[PDB]
Formats: sequence, structure tokens, C-alpha cells
Amino acid sequence: NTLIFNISLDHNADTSIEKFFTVFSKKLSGKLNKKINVNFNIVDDSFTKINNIQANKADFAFVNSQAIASNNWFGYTPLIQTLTTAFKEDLELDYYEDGNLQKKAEKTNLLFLSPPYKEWDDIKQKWTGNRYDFLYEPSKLVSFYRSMILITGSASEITAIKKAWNEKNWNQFMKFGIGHGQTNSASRFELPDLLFRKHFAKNYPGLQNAINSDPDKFAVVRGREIGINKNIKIVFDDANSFSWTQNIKRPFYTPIDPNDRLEILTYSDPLLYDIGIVSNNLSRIYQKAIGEIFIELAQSSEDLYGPSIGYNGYKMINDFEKEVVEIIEKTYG
Ligand SMILES: Cc1ncc(C[n+]2csc(CCO)c2C)c(N)n1
Repeated sequence: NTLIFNISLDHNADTSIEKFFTVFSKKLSGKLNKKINVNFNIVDDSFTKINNIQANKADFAFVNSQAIASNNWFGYTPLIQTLTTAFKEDLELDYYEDGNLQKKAEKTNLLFLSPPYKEWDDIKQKWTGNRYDFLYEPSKLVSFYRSMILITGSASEITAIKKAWNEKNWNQFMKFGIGHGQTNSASRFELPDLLFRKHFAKNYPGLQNAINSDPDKFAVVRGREIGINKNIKIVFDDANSFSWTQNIKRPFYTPIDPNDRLEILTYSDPLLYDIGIVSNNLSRIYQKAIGEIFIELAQSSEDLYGPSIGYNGYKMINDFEKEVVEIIEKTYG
């Protein structure tokens, strides 16, 4: 018997990926009293992964939490919630109506600016091979993440960007240039979009409508490349992306003027971290076994894949509605 997983590689996962599956296979064969070999295909996009499983081309994969449902007819079942190590200034899940999104960003700025990213060192900033450990609370796992909005520019520009924000003047704000991702990206499009609807009120048309209405004021820009394109001084990213983006001696997260600033304006509402889904072509017993093997590797610190992509733990999902859907509903409505 043989299974097929879909897997994404980040950092140096590829150097240990084969052994991880040799291990996984071993443990799965033990649990199931059978010789079972687990192969993998490398796949990046959640919708391809989901489509593969629904097409009986794959048995298991981790996918964006907002891309799935728990539905008897879908051909897969949500199996495990991935967990990630909390960031220091964000141990607790909360929303815009809790007032802490901007203030959490401010606290994080304190840790992040001095020293500046470009001077970060593997030893001083405690690079683990996957992340700069000085930004995390290793004794704490959480099941959520957020988007963040980075801003950059001269000292007076940064003051004008913040001014526009606090006054809730959308047209003034957008005129600084906004860098985004694909329209189906939570961190680089949807979460920022939702945050604006909550923050800006009437004057907000929605992000896509704004882009159509004034294309020159928007562009696709990665957070790590902010400042590179003048004309775009506001950029969306996964919250605290610099934490797992290794500074290697232009530098990332670094303006093209040493006098210019770069900081986090605010965070977005939260979303659940990725979820492992499993094919319904497998018996419930096989499904649970797969899930347990992940949980157990994490508990024994023998998981050599998870951490490479921010999966520092796992837990079983027992009530998807309560544990997933109701959480997502507070962010998306
Ligand atoms: C160590 C590490 N931490 C976080 C990420 C980014 N990431 C991986 S899965 C996920 C949630 C769904 O987007 C995010 C933000 C990474 N690549 N590596």
C-alpha cells in the first residue's frame, strides 16, 4: 500500500524531506500493522492541493484555512489544525473591535526597528534555520496569524500616511500607493480589504473597486521589497514576514534612503493557520492515523518538516464549525 501527500517546501525543507517521509512511513506502518510507503509531490497552491485530493490524485495536504469546508460531499475531511509559535506581542486572538491592532503593531515596531533588519545576524538575532527567534515566545503555540500593513518613506511622508489613517480619510490614504498580492490572497489582499471596510467607513469602495477606479495607485509588491518601487509606500504582507525571511548579505525590508523610515502601521484581523485535509477515500482509521503521526512528531520534537514552514505543532479538529468556521466568521463576517 502507498499514499501520496502534497507538500510545499520553504527554507531548507528539501534537504530533509525524503528522510521525513521515510520516518513518517515507518511510523504509519507501525500504527497500521501494514507496510505502507508515503511518497509526495511538491505543490504550492491550496486550490491545486484540494483539487488533487478531490480528484483522487492525492491523499493529504496542508491548505489555507479559508479555502475549505467540512462537508460530507466534498471528498475530503479537515483533519488537523497546524499550530505556530506565537510572536511576542501577539499571544492572544482578538479583532479590530478590541482596539489593539495598531498598538500591537507599535509594540512590534520597538523590537523590529532597532537594530534594523539589514544588520540582522544569525547569532545575535537567533536564527533557528527558519526564523529569528528573538521575535517569538517559544513556550507558546497559537492557531492564528494575521496580515500586516508596512509603510515607508521620508519622515514627513510617514507622518502624513499615519495622519491619513487616524483621520480615516481613504482617498488621502490610497494616494500614497498600495502594494498587494493576488486577489485570493488572505494576507496580501482579503484581510487588508476587510480591515479597511471596518476602519474607513462609507468612503471605502472595496479594494478591487479602488484598483479598477485608479490603477496607477496600486501595484503587486512583496513586503520584503517595499521601498524599491517609489510611488508605492504602503504594502501588505503576512504579519511579521521578516521573522522568517533570512537577512543574507540589496537587503530586504530596507528603503532606498537611510533617512527614510520603514515600520508596521497596523495588523489585520486573524485567520486560522493552515489545516491538514485528508481524502475520504481513506477509512476513518487511516485518516486518524495520519493525523496522530503529525501530532506525535511534534510532541517528541522529531518533526523535521513542520517548523520549516511555520508548523511548530498540530492538534486534531473535532468540531470544525466551532474551531474553524465561527472563528473565520468573526473576521470575514
Ligand atoms: C517559519 C515560517 N513562518 C511563517 C511562514 C509563512 N506561512 C507559512 S504557512 C502560513 C499561514 C497561511 O498563509 C504562513 C503565514 C513561513 N513560510 N515560515
